[PDB]
Amino acid sequence: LMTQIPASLSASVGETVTITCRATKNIYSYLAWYQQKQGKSPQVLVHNAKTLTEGVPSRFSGSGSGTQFSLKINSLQPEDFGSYYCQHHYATPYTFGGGTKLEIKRA
Amino acid sequence: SGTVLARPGASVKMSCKASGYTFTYWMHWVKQRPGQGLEWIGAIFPGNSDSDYNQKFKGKAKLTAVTSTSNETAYMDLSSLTDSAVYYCTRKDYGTEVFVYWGQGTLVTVS
Repeated sequence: LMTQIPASLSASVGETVTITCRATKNIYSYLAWYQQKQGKSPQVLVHNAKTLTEGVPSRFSGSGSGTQFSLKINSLQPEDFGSYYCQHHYATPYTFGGGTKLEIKRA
Repeated sequence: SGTVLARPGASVKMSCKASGYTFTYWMHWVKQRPGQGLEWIGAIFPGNSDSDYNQKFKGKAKLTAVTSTSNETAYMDLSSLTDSAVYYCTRKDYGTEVFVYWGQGTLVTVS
């Protein structure tokens, strides 16, 4: 299964952010990350732990070992707000993390 | 499609029309509840009809497909109030991990 922390993530434009997930058993590097922009279906960002999905800008990167995997956004831009979800893909069933809502800190 | 309001215990069959590709290696059903939580509902390998589900819907939902007409099905039976949610389908590419989008949803509401 999966645990995602933190739940909310206020961040300023330009800032870096990190969202992590943990699993209950060893899942090698079988892990992906989805962004559900508001009012839309989710979309893929990284799969195979670190591999960037077609079309995703390099501000997103993934990493992780054993149980813990992290998504990092180096320079947060406006389009990146929404809820992120990790999901394991090691053996069925594939289960998703509870989600981390990224909100843009503004004036 | 196939969604809508249904009274607890009812049954319903959702569909999923694919195009772009003639077949995906795995089609998945995944739902998102009104409180935004995402859940895996089922996965079927068409052309052999193998299936796998969590306990949550085990024995009530039945995923299926038609490699000819390019259709993915979810046949929910004995609906419970907790099945209320948006339902999506996705393909799981071969060397891909989790299941990758192409559905726009379809809201089922059990009340």
